[PDB]
Amino acid sequence: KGFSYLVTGVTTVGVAYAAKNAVTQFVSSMSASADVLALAKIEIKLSDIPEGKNMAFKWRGKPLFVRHRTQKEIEQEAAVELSQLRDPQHDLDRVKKPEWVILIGVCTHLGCVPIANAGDFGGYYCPCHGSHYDASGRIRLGPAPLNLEVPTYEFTSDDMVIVG
Amino acid sequence: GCVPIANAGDFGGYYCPCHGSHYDASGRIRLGPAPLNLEVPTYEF
Amino acid sequence: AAATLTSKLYSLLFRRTSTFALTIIVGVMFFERAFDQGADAIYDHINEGKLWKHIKHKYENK
Amino acid sequence: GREFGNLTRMRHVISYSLSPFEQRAYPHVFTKGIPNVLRRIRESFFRVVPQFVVFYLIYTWGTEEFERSKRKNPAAYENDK
Amino acid sequence: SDLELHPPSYPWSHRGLLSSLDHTSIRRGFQVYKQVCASCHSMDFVAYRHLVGVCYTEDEAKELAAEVEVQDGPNEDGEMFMRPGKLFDYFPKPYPNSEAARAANNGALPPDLSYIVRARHGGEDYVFSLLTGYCEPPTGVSLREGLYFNPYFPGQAIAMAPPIYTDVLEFDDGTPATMSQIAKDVCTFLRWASEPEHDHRKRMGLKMLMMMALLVPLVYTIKRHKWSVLKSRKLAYRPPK
Amino acid sequence: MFMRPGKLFDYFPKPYPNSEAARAANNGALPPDLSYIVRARHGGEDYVFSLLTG
Amino acid sequence: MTPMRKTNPLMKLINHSFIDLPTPSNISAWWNFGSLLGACLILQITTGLFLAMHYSPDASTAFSSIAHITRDVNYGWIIRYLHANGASMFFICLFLHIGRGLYYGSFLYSETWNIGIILLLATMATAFMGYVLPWGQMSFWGATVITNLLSAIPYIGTDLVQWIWGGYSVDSPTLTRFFTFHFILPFIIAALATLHLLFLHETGSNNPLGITSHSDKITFHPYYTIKDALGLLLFLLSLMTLTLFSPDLLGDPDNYTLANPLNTPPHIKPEWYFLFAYTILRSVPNKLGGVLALLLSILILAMIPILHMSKQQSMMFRPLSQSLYWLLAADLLILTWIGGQPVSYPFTIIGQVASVLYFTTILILMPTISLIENKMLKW
Amino acid sequence: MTPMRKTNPLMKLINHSFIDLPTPSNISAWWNFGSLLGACLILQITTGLFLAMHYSPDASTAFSSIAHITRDVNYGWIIRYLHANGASMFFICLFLHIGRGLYYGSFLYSETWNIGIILLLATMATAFMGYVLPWGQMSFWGATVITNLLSAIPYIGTDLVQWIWGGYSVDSPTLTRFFTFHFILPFIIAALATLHLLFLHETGSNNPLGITSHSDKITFHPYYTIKDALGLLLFLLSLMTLTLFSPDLLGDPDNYTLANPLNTPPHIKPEWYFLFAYTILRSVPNKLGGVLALLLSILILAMIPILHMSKQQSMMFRPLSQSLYWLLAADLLILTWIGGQPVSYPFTIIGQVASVLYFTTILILMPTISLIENKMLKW
Ligand SMILES: COC1=C(OC)C(=O)C(C/C=C(/C)CC/C=C(\C)CC/C=C(\C)CC/C=C(\C)CC/C=C(/C)CC/C=C(\C)CC/C=C(\C)CC/C=C(/C)CC/C=C(\C)CCC=C(C)C)=C(C)C1=O
Ligand SMILES: COC1=C(OC)C(=O)C(C/C=C(\C)CC/C=C(/C)CC/C=C(\C)CC/C=C(\C)CC/C=C(/C)CC/C=C(\C)CC/C=C(/C)CC/C=C(\C)CC/C=C(\C)CCC=C(C)C)=C(C)C1=O
Ligand SMILES: COC1=C(OC)C(=O)C(C/C=C(\C)CC/C=C(/C)CC/C=C(\C)CC/C=C(\C)CC/C=C(\C)CC/C=C(\C)CC/C=C(\C)CC/C=C(\C)CC/C=C(\C)CCC=C(C)C)=C(C)C1=O
Ligand code: HEC
Ligand code: HEM
Ligand code: HEM
Ligand code: HEM
Ligand code: HEM
Ligand code: FES
Ligand code: FES
Repeated sequence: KGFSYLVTGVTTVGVAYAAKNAVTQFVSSMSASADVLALAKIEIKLSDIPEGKNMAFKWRGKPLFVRHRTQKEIEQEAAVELSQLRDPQHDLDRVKKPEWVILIGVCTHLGCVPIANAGDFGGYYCPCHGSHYDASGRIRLGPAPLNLEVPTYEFTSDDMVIVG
Repeated sequence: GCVPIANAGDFGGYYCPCHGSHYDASGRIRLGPAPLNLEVPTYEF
Repeated sequence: AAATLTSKLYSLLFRRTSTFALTIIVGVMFFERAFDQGADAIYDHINEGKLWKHIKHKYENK
Repeated sequence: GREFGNLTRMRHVISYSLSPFEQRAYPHVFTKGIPNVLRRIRESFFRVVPQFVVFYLIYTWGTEEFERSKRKNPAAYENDK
Repeated sequence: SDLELHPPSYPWSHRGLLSSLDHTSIRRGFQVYKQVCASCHSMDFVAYRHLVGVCYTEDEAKELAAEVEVQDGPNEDGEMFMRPGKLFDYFPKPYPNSEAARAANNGALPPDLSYIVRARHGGEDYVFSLLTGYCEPPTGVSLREGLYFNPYFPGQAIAMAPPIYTDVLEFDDGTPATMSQIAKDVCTFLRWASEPEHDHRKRMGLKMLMMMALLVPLVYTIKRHKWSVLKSRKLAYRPPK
Repeated sequence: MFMRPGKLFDYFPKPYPNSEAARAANNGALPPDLSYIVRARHGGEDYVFSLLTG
Repeated sequence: MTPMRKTNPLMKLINHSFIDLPTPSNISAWWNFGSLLGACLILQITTGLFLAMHYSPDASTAFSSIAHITRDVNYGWIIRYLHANGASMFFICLFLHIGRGLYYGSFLYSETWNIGIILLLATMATAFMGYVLPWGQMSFWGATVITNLLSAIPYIGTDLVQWIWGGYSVDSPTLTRFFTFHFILPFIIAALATLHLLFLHETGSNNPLGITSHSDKITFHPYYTIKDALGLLLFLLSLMTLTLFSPDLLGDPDNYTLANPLNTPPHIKPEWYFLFAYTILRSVPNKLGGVLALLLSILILAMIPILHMSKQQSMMFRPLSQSLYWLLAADLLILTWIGGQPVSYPFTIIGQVASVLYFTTILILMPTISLIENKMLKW
Repeated sequence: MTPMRKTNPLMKLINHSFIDLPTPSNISAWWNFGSLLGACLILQITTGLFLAMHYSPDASTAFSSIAHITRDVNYGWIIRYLHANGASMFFICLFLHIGRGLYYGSFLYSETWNIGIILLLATMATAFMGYVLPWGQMSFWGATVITNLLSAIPYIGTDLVQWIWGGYSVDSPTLTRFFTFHFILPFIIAALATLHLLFLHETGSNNPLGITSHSDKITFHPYYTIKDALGLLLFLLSLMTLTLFSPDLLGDPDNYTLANPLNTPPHIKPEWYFLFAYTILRSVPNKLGGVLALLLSILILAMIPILHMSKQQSMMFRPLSQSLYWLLAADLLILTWIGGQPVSYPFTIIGQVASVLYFTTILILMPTISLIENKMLKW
């Protein structure tokens, strides 16, 4: 009996092996095409951006703002209150380097594009209703339930920042 | 599929620059490797 | 006079179907790694130099 | 008529069988198996093979004649001069 | 006119059932394509990626893509501009439209090379023989001034001028440049461009063969085991007398 | 690419090539396409009429 | 206490059809293709469903969509090749499934035999509309030729062609409707297959000998499950070998070039499984004659049961009928081979001889020899 | 010679299923909504099939193709509105189908009641994916919200949301993938609908009184075929009035604008048939807790047979249970109304109260009142 059942036992092993492989193929086809990955997460960016300047970029179809900002602008951020927000968030808990700020380039009120280096806070200015924002973009004048989106970014080299 | 040339051809018809094949105004096979005559759905003028 | 290998394999494992299934799946876990590695090594040994992973040395790390 | 309980009416028949575990899965597969296959092949060789041979002959000739046609004609150029 | 001359079967390094593609040949084949081919032929279905794991490393591919210039989407409150190019842009097309290409090539339209190998009979064997064998017309045939004789073309008349001769390029590898050498490399590169799953396909085939070898005898054994009871059955007939 | 005089099968000309040019010439505001404006806005043409008169 | 598979309604059906189905014990491999056909269908369905998630049924992006599947979609190339190669396997099993009935006399099961004819026509339509989806040179022009074949209708003609095309020629609207029809028909074939099995169960399967098997019936669960599980393993072995070693062997180039309404390739031959009928068409100069021939061909299968004259089912015991059968098979091979060759003198005459021989053998020779064999047996 | 409808295999099933199965004589019009549902299913297939002959599932050409169908394609507008409005009629019949079971105790048929729950879940999936096909402003954001609400799953959520998307957003691959699922799913529903009937047929239909009707059964054909025909005529009347006079009342405008990814509309709301659930999740403060509530709810329908503790099947003779049933119906109406209103203090508290009232009614109040009613009758 042991011999015969061994044959059966071995056979199932083979059937199992292929089974898993086959399924992993069909499921993997639904994950994401190579082009999707190529177009996404590819957001290497130089650190040469001067202080206060805001060079516009594109990311997942969303315009993206990367700004180096002078120390006095960061002092102006301290003037604005992080407890005066619908979703409070401590300053350094938002930006890993206060002199660096990476944020989305679309306002949450009507999809309008804020004007860089403008507004009463020295941050962003939406002409659609004259809405004002700070360098950090804290929701101040608008229906936005929480603050402006903090995109996920990771520093790998001192000169590049991955954003994906 | 090469476009016949306007006011061309050795017999006043058409001239094909691709291979020098000549066609009459009516498109009949007169010269060239073309298997059949020029295909026009309707000879309506 | 020693009891045959198959007889021991039967009484301890194959007699109970639940253990029979358990040994099958563990064997799959192990055989998958072994079979995959062996086949890959054979394929590479058939085509030394052609595969780009053997070419990285001539140009790498700038 | 569609249930094993009632299909036909048989009588005076006996059958003998052995368990799968009491017999070999490949018994006399060297002395008694091969010759039986050879009997099977030989018994139906002339009923099938020869026709498909005719097909092969028709296929070869065809191809040969087709190519033979594309060869240039020396009798169409002897007088062309 | 006359039956086209069938190319011969050449000993490619991947003709074997389990062989693969020499990836150094693909590297040099692409190098040929970058300037000699791209003048008027195009590869619509290839990007500067697909090469990271095949021939070139990440950084070298990015540097190579920087050497080209593409046209980008409309600038906000502006118009189109020119972008350097990243590892998601397909290879530049030589002409905006087919009609413009025909005008610059005496009315002939250079086909896209992405699927040329699988498109023509003989595959790379046909291309190799085509690239070579640019002889003069035999006695009794004439050709238009902008056409060239080639016995492997189905019409024997082709608008392609001989594109490859010796010393046209200089490989960085140091391999001498020879018409035969360049043809071999570019044909290999094209065979890849029409089948980049070649190596993976054959690896899976190898595993399939070994798995079947183990399985088929096993499953047949189980079938014989279960059926033995029927194959050995013996019958007897004992009427009342 | 040459310019034809225009035929029946042609659609109505686009005032601008892209949305960016439209907004640039309209002080940032993008004038929506009118092909479905009536069935898009709440209130139907009642909204449009009062919008123009007021 | 009694078994639970004899009470639950959903288990009664499975018990009847699968577990306790009385089946003859001496059935050979020929009786396996039936199961394989369904298995292949189940494969195609799933394979196609995954291809539909990335296919654009438009005349301007269909070809580019496939190129994107095979170069960017994870394991897209294998899925596409499995679908293409799995279609040829379908026909191979289908032709062998029909040949068995012709040889062993299974056509005597009128109901089941007629349902099969319908299933064959439905599958033929599914494969034709699938082959036009890629939108290659062969795809575009093959549809044009086959669709222009309805102009031979006496008085309607053009109306049907323009109606099917949704226009004056073959273009995007034709592609879209074909995509939908391609998607739906396979599921209709599944329903027909259930009707096929339905009428079959009332009588049971026919043994190779042709004698009643009621004395030697056995259950299906332990024996034919493993026997049909071994056949499916062989079927997969053949299919995977074709896909993983010769992905493009049973196909044809020029499907990898974009369709051009102006240019036309010379040979423009259709798919191998639609070649024997193609030669029959070209053998008759008239268009109406050819279309009638094509139809009369399939109709013969319906008339075969009426042409039977022997007093036995199987041809195993009738060697003269066996020889005629194999000659008919060889004639079909010649028809297929001719379909693959250009129009020329030797091929044209050979095709005509093959076509007339085909029809005459079925309509004349088979009944005559059957009566002759009845005479030598003193029936 | 006996009738052929009792001998032919295909005719036996038709005779059993339609012509001659005994039915209670007293079943009211409530028992007519089951046949209508299938009819609507049939209607929803054909119309959608024709729409599929012209629709292009791509992020860019999807909206354009719908406009092309409505204007250029012959009778395209009427087909689209029949499809759109038939969906709403399907859900109205579906809710009435479920309501009848809860009131008259049909849930006691466990096997049949459980299959029904699956049909409901499948139906909702088909409807949700179909609403994405127009690719309007509401469709894009509706899918975005109802999909991002799987990131709450303990550890796999984020992994199983990008996989559904085919990417890190909602784009064309989602659209094509949903298109295939939309096509295929309804046919599975059709197959399941045959299991529903099958399990029903082995016991017989219920009657309003709740007493077995073996004493007064009637052949289905003459009486109920005409009765169901009358119901179908009335159903068509309602559908044509909706489409031919006020096609867009039940839809939500702003779906006629091209989907803008970087523009969140002020007021996102699901379709009218899904609103009741939306308010049950928007009320729970925890994101994961809201998903657990939307699921625990739908499944209490599966728990109804357990909570049943009355000694009478039908609520006709249970006046207090009737009051609760209408109260629960009113609660569902409140949930629907709140679903369409913006977030604010009054609606939020009303929604919270409605949710708790909904659940506590099904769980505690109904069993307790049934026990009291049993005590009253001195069982
Ligand atoms: C406000 O935004 C929102 C909306 O608006 C916009 C919404 O629309 C929705 C609603 C969600 C909508 C689309 C999305 C949800 C989709 C799903 C849950 C389902 C996911 C799946 C789908 C596409 C695939 C659907 C699956 C299909 C076809 C597979 C089924 C296939 C088959 C043949 C069926 C076969 C079944 C067979 C053999 C089993 C046979 C038996 C049975 C029924 C018998 C029952 C057996 C049992 C044990 C149960 C009996 C139990 C007993 C006694 C115990 C009592 C039970 C208790 C629980 C107490 C949400 C959530 C939302 O947020
Ligand atoms: C109260 O009491 C009751 C009960 O309780 C006693 C009951 O139980 C029931 C029964 C319950 C019900 C109905 C409820 C639902 C339950 C059911 C079992 C049924 C479940 C439903 C289904 C599977 C769905 C059925 C089908 C539907 C919508 C149809 C879809 C499928 C199709 C075939 C339909 C047809 C589509 C067609 C033809 C297309 C239209 C196009 C046509 C002309 C053009 C077509 C052209 C072509 C194919 C061209 C092809 C060309 C080709 C190859 C080219 C050839 C060229 C050459 C040259 C040869 C009831 C009613 C009841 O009241
Ligand atoms: C020889 O002797 C024999 C006989 O004679 C004696 C016989 O007679 C028989 C009899 C048997 C036969 C021949 C057998 C075959 C018989 C037949 C009639 C043939 C029948 C074939 C069929 C039905 C075909 C079967 C296959 C089919 C339809 C396809 C199956 C697959 C699918 C539908 C897809 C399944 C899922 C897949 C790949 C997974 C991928 C997708 C996903 C996870 C889904 C993604 C998500 C979504 C839809 C979203 C849903 C949720 C949404 C939007 C939101 C949820 C909520 C949120 C909040 C997010 C045999 C065997 C025999 O041998
Ligand atoms: C650099 C090596 C090279 C390769 C490999 C190559 N081309 Fe072409 N090619 C053409 C044109 C025009 C055609 C179409 C007819 C012809 O060959 O003249 C063509 C045709 C072809 C064909 C076969 C066409 C057919 O229908 O079979 C191949 C293969 C090909 N090109 C590949 C212009 C060019 C030009 C522009 C001067 C260059 C450079 C060129 N070709 C160089 C190359
Ligand atoms: C196209 C898909 C088809 C499927 C899925 C299918 C399915 C099946 C299956 C599973 C069997 C049982 C096999 C057996 O018991 O031998 C069978 C038997 C049969 N099939 Fe089909 N079949 C198809 C096509 C056809 C065709 C085209 C014909 C043409 C005549 C046909 C005629 C028959 C006959 C006559 C039988 C009975 C054989 C016997 O009783 O021995 N089938 N079919
Ligand atoms: C018996 C059933 C079927 C048969 C015989 C069949 C056959 C075919 C064939 C021969 C092709 C062309 C292959 C090629 O050109 O290489 C094809 C294409 C296709 N079929 Fe089917 N098919 C079937 C079922 C289905 C189903 C159920 C679907 C559901 C989505 C489907 C979807 C497709 C798609 C998307 C293509 C495009 C192929 C491509 O893009 O390369 N098929 N089919
Ligand atoms: C979705 C498509 C459905 C179809 C086509 C369908 C069809 C039918 C039909 C024709 C009947 C018998 C006639 C009638 O009751 O009017 C019936 C009865 C029944 N249905 Fe459905 N049904 C569906 C969904 C559901 C759902 C979602 C439920 C949920 C509870 C359900 C539960 C029941 C029950 C319990 C019965 C038994 C009626 C009785 O015994 O009197 N069904 N169904
Ligand atoms: C019970 C079955 C079905 C239901 C409940 C259903 C439901 C829906 C709904 C609600 C829409 C949204 C339409 C709109 O808002 O304008 C839709 C769209 C659509 N469905 Fe159906 N559907 C069903 C069956 C089918 C089938 C079988 C097909 C194709 C074979 C199909 C194809 C389509 C198409 C092409 C659209 C796009 C129409 C548009 O954008 O207006 N549907 N479906
Ligand atoms: S656009 Fe920002 S508040 Fe109006
Ligand atoms: S292009 Fe017309 S004859 Fe060659």
